[PDB]
Amino acid sequence: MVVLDKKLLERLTSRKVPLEELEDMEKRCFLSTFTYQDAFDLGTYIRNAVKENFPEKPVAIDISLPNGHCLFRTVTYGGSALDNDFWIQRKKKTALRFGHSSFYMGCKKGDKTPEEKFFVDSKEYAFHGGAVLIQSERSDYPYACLTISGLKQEEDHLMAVSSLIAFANESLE
Amino acid sequence: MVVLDKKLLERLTSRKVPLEQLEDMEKRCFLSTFTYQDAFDLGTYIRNAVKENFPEKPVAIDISLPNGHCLFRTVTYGGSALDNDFWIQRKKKTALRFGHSSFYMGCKKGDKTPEEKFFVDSKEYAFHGGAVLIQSERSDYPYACLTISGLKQEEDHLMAVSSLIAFANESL
Amino acid sequence: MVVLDKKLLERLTSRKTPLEELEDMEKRCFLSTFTYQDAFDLGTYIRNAVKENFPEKPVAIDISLPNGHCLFRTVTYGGSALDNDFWIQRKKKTALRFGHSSFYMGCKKGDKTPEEKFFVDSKEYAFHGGAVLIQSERSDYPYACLTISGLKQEEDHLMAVSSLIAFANESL
Amino acid sequence: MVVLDKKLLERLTSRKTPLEELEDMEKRCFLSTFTYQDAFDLGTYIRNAVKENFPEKPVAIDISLPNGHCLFRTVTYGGSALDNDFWIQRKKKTALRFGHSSFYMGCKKGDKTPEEKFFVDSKEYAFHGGAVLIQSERSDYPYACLTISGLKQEEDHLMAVSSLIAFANESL
Amino acid sequence: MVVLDKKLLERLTSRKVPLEQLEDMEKRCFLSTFTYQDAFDLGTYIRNAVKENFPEKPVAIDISLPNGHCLFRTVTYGGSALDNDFWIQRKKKTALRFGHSSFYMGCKKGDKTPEEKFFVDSKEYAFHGGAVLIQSERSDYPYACLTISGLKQEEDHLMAVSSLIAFANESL
Amino acid sequence: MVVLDKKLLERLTSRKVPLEELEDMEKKCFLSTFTYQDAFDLGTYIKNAVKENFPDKPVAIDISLPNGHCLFRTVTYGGSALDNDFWIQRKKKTALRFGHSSFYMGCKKGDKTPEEKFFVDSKEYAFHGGAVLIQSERSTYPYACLTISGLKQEEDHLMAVSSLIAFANE
Amino acid sequence: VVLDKKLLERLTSRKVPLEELEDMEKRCFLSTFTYQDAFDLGTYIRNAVKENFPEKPVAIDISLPNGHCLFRTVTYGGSALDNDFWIQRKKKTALRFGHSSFYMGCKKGDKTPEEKFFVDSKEYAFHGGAVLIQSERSDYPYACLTISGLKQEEDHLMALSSLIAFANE
Amino acid sequence: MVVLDKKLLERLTSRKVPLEELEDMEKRCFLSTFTYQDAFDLGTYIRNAVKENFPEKPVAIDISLPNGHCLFRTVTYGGSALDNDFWIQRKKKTALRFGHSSFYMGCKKGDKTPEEKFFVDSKEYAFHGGAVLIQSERSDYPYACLTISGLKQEEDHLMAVSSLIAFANESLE
Amino acid sequence: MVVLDKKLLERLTSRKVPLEELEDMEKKCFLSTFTYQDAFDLGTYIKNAVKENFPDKPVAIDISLPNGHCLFRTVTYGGSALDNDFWIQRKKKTALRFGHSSFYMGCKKGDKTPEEKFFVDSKEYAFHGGAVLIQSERSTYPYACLTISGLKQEEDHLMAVSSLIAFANE
Amino acid sequence: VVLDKKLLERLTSRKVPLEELEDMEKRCFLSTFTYQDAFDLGTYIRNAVKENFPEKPVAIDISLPNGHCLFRTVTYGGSALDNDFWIQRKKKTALRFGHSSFYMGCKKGDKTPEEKFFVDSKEYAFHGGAVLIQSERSDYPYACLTISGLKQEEDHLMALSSLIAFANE
Repeated sequence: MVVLDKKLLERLTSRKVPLEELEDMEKRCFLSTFTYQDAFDLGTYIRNAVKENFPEKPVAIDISLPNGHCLFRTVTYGGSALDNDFWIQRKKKTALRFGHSSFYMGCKKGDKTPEEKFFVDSKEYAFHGGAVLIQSERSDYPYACLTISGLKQEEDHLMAVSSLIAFANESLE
Repeated sequence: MVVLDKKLLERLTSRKVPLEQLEDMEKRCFLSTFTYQDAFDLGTYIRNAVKENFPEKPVAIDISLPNGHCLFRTVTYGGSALDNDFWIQRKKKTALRFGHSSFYMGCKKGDKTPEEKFFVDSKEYAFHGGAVLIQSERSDYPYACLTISGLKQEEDHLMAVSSLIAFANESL
Repeated sequence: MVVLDKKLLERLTSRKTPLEELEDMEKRCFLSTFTYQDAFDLGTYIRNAVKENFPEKPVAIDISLPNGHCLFRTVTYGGSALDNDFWIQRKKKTALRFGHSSFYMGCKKGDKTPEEKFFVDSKEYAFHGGAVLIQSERSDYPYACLTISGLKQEEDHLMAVSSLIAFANESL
Repeated sequence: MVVLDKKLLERLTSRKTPLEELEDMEKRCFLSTFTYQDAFDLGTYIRNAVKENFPEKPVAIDISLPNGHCLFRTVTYGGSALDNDFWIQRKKKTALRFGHSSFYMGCKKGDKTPEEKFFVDSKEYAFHGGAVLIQSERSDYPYACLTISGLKQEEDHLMAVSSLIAFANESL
Repeated sequence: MVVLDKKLLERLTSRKVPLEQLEDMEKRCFLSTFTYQDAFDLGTYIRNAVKENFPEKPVAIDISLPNGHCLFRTVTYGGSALDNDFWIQRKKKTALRFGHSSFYMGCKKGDKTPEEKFFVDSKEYAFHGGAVLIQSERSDYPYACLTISGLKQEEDHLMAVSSLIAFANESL
Repeated sequence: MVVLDKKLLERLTSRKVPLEELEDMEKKCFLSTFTYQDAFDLGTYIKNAVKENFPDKPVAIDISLPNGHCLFRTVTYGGSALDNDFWIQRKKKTALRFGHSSFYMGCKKGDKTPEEKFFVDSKEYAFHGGAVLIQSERSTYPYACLTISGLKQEEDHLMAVSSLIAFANE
Repeated sequence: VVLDKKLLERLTSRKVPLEELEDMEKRCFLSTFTYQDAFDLGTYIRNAVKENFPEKPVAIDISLPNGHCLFRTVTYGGSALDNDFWIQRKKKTALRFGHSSFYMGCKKGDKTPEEKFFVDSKEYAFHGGAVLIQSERSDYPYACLTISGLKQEEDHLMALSSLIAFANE
Repeated sequence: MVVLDKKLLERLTSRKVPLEELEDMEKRCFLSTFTYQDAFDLGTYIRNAVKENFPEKPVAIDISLPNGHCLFRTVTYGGSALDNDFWIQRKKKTALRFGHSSFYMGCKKGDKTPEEKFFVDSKEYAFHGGAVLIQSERSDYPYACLTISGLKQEEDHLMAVSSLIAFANESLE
Repeated sequence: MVVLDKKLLERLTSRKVPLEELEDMEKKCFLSTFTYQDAFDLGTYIKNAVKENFPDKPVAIDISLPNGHCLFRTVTYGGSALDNDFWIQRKKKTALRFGHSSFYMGCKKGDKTPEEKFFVDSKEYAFHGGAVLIQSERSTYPYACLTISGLKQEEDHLMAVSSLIAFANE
Repeated sequence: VVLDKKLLERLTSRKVPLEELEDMEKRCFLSTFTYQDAFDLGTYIRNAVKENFPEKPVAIDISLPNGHCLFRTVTYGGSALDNDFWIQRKKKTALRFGHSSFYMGCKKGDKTPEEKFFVDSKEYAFHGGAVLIQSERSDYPYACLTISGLKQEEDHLMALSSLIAFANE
């Protein structure tokens, strides 16, 4: 069970969550162990949560390692399409490269475009919301990347972070 | 529940099995529906299957549309890796292009290089087995392609065909 | 022997038709039974249609699978050129990557460049009407794509959509 | 409603037909008046022909200009795949670059690799029968190309050649 | 003997001339034959023409098939250069693709970038004039393309159309 | 602090590749924590280590992360060249791409890499030794990759294996 | 090693003219440059950056003009692959153009690297932090030194200082 | 009027014209002036000669500068095809790159292939006969390259050289 | 031996680009013979020349042939960089591709090269000065190309023009 | 400068072992390397090659490890663009691998540059004639010197000698 804070959303949708706050949310998403089964569980957990909060809306979910090995992929409602896979690669590439969520990086972009800010092709990179690194307690560097696509940007980002914290907080057992 | 005919596996392993036989199995793997949910059901079904039959073998499972859109992906156990992804892409590519299992296609060709017989890169197309198209009842053209990787090629292929036909065989 | 609602064609040209209504029309373009023969019937059928409603106009008509395999291609009158082939590629490539027709996607774009909104090379992808997905009843995913080029963008779209829906009543 | 000389088809398969005789046959494949409508008539005509002489065989049939613009494409039966599209490309690309059919050029090659004799990427160019230039009376240079794929190489060639010559008598 | 209507040139220069006018001239440039010799005759004819009308202007003249095969090339005077070749390739490319003079195509589009209106590179396609297709009497599709370079674009185009029609106008 | 086992080096240097053993050696190389400081402490540790054992021979040490981010790079004497960069890159990519070390994978083949066995281009992927994955007690996937270049491939590998297991314990 | 806050602001304000920059830059050189020199140089810059910038992830690189990499390290957590891209893009500028990244950024002024200098922005950075290590007895650089993660002017000044400060041995 | 020495041919066709002899033929092909008109004249001269010696055989003739600017191109009998243009570029590239005729270089190849002898792609290069540099009295470096394609290799090479010497020897006026 | 004409340099350095004059200056640069020795004598001649006039400034001189074969290359002081290679390459390609010098062509444009005026990529082709075609009394096409880099573009061009006409006469 | 015909045959016969090669090679170095040094070196090698090889077109190149070209010339008529390709392909080997082209050719033995060393033959030559100019006071080369057109072993030996012979000034 995952609930999206609605005032945190819309305070995202309307901008003006400070970067240092965003980074604080992100750094809260970390896991103790990361196991092939962990990836499956978390992936399905997110899939269920998205189906719950957003019925009838198609969403693609991805968990991949920093080298690209894909562990989990699903599609939630089936209005999805190949373009989802492009967003997934594109957001994921940003998150893995810069070490922050792809929402955060869009925020640090503001206006001014990926090309002239970070000197990267925007066909390759995607500064919209859905990518969030899966952090590791004890590793200083991410286990993997979690990526959501097909909701409004702020939702993709908040679903990832929320699910990632909710999940991590059920290993309170 | 999916059990592999041990007879058929050893046959396949020895390349004992004629193309018209191959195609006949493959022509049997078909669904009347294929929704986004069918995808997820089918993928976890196989995931269970591979893990019951081959515990402690890391195996990669894909379901994609012919256009490349990935509906489902999973890893069956620890010790999977990149190059499971390459193999999945390379098998799938061969299967969707040629209209038969990547395994059938390896049966065809045998001992000639891919570059020689089909005029293809082989860094690009894989001719080992494990990629089985998902056929549609109402259409001459496949719904999707199911691709397994990480077992022996005859097993990646068998697991594919068996569980695909097993899954198809559950309906009311 | 099909008819284009002059009012509708106009309701498109001024972009007065909301997305959910475009999807309405589109979702209704689907067939039971897609085969090689349905492809050819549909193509001949649209060929004739366009020729009867647009007699001196050089139109290109294509039917292709989501993996790009081409079932049907023709030109209607004598003024077609290689550029049509590019338009068909570009239009079809959009319809398949995105859930919807190239016209629907043209609309979702507005005055922003494809590069800017959807982040694609516009040399690679078209946003102009005339590519329409052929839906499967009970599959969630399209059988194939239908693409028309050389009429006015709103006419390309509507001839495609009208033809599928009309062809769909070929039920005997 | 056309007929393949069983003896001739055999005289091809064993390569007993000298080049100048292949050119003989070929030089005789030509039309007065090439239009959009002749393209479609020729394509439908060959479609029917192949279907009547090869009923369960999945054949792809193409007509394209020398600049690549495609006038006609179809598949005959239900087993065609993207690989056919590649064969058509590759066969057609040879016929156009070189003065002659892809079969004629296959013959001129023998056991040498295309890379070795003609110095081309065989992934790019086919030497297998089934691409035949549509000649112009009084032009020195072909109207367009005709390509057939999916029969046996010698059958692909001969159906194309037989069809052009036979179609050519459509004179009224 | 080829004289340019000085009226028509100044018109063209001022973009005074409607597309249907343009196409009408262009539709008139056609041969009943086009042999290898026709090519050489036509090319030297133009070569003479450009050099009588524009002495001491270096001008490049091409005749190629739509497939890229060069039948004829010459340089009319000293001070020609590479980039005459680029211009020739770029004009020819536009013309063969779009089915009209490279000049017509520049009339169409005017003030929009090529990338904007036709979705093309423009390092690749040129929209200045001077490339005129050579039409065939018996065919909807062009024999070849004639391309001139090194004058004012309206002249490269005019010289092209005039001498093409003049040449066509000599027969017994 | 870390010492080679010349006997095992012998077994490596010819035939004893049983791969259960090579795997068992590799699964044995892991850290409980991985930090920026950890990567510098280890890279330094291995520098000193090869400078003791192989005093006069130029050798390159690198630790990077599965996504290619390079945390540490050094070299132990003059006469190292750009070709070391290519070796590191090349054998790292192998180790990162397959589940295993380079040299485990080299052992797993007596054939052409460029499309006999694994269908990858040899120019891109190196099947000699020197790349070893740093593992994670808590994860079934690796922290980073350690790669050494410029000794014999067996020695490149063993130093990597030995120094990792060493650094781990003490 | 500590950065002169006046200089650093002068850099930031872009009131330090090219000849001065050149002068500071021309001043960074060595008598010996060896495999060990490089280590000595690299480490020494590392704790320096740790000292002056305790919270900040920073990647430090010493490479030869042919690309062969002698030293690489990161000073703290929070480093990413984009650091590597900056090291490449800044260093490429210095080795190609004969001055520091910072220098060329000044010389660039408001214009785009494509329009001035005619190069790809994606491939060539002008932010400073790359500073050519120089040789006495030679007209041409030993190697390049590159620092990234400190924003712009302190990337450059930390580099230049610790080169001079190392050069007095 | 150009006559192909038949014993020189066939002593070409069968190999065993020494390289140093070939080079001697080649160095005989040079011009005093090279003018746009010269290119046209020589190009047509060759075209006529080929039509004479080889009626009914299609041959493509090319004269280009070392930077690639094409001055003359024709096609003799019209059985020609695009593949001619490929041979023309390919042979021409060899001649211009190595400074000898493309026949000579095929001879210096012998067996053993362009790839492992000269480290060049043979799709790009073409060590068959028809390319011959147009030399300059006083320039030490070629005016241009002359290229013939579509006869037997030795013929392409001998037609070029013969025509190039015949032509140069009519400026004996 | 060769001296600049600071007055013409003035006319160049701003407005006097009439192009008939620039062409007339260029047609004037030719040699009656061109040899391997000629190319070395000239390259040396120009080295000395700029070392006199512009004593302390780094400058690169190159003569190559229309097909890109490089006969002579030098540089006149320290502080020349790889970027000089790119300039030489870039402005040579322009001069070799169009009928004219770079700077004649630069004058012929107040617009974007990369596809406003000439449709070529600026990264590939340089429209500043310093490239001048060496001509041939006997041919309507050029022997080779002379290109100088590292002064102001006007000076790069004039040195090239002046030294060529000089070398020609004496 | 004149080539020892015994040595040259030893090179040709491939009886000179790597450590020896290294030794000759390690022996070629300089105290100063400047823009003028490079000219002095380059010209000096040119007449040398003219002397020992009066009929033979030969291209001589001095380049920095980043590719920046200080000296280029040809010694006679009969040069071609393929000389330039050899200069590139040989020099690329030397700068990448830390030894001479000739050296690496020996170390290559009968195997293909693809199968040993894992590189493109089209991009990397092993024929010798490229010889790294070395620095005293440094572990890493000043620049590369490359000679082409003399076949194989005399390309290499002319290079090595005239480096040593120049190094005694």
